Amino acid sequence: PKIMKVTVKTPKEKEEFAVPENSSVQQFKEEISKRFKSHTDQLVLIFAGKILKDQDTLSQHGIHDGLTVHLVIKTQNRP
Repeated sequence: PKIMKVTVKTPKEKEEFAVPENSSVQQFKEEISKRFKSHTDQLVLIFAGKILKDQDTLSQHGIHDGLTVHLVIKTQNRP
């Protein structure tokens, strides 16, 4: 079993994290925040046309290995 590689497309760049498809949005955006040097509150994930909240899990939206989430970062001071 390989670990699930989730690509995150941001205004800044494009990254890819490794999660055991158990990491929901509340766990996943923490991995984003430390890497992009952003606050988790400044991170809003979007997929299927709707915003992924902490009640949302990436895996439930069909975001598995090779899929990409659309992130919008609102730090301003991290361009």
